Amino acid sequence: TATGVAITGSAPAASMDATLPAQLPISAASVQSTFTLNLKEIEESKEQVT
Amino acid sequence: AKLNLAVLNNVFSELLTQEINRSATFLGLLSKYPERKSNIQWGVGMGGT
Repeated sequence: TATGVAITGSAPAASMDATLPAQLPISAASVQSTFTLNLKEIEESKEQVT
Repeated sequence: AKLNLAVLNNVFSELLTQEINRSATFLGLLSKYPERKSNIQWGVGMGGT
């Protein structure tokens, strides 16, 4: 703050700016996917498909 | 949901099996001849004396 006081007066009260936190968590969830392929499927689709 | 369930293709193999019976035995030993005429004529001799 910056207020008005007379020249033969006193000094005004205290004042100081402030900082704040933000904290944005990364600990909880995750994006995933699966395949589930057999072992006969990956053999008879190697001598057939073009 | 298979990713190549409709692109896989059906291919045969070189295994033709001869099943029908088309043989020719008696034709195979008759000692063939090329007769270019209308009719074959020969002589048959009976008795009589």
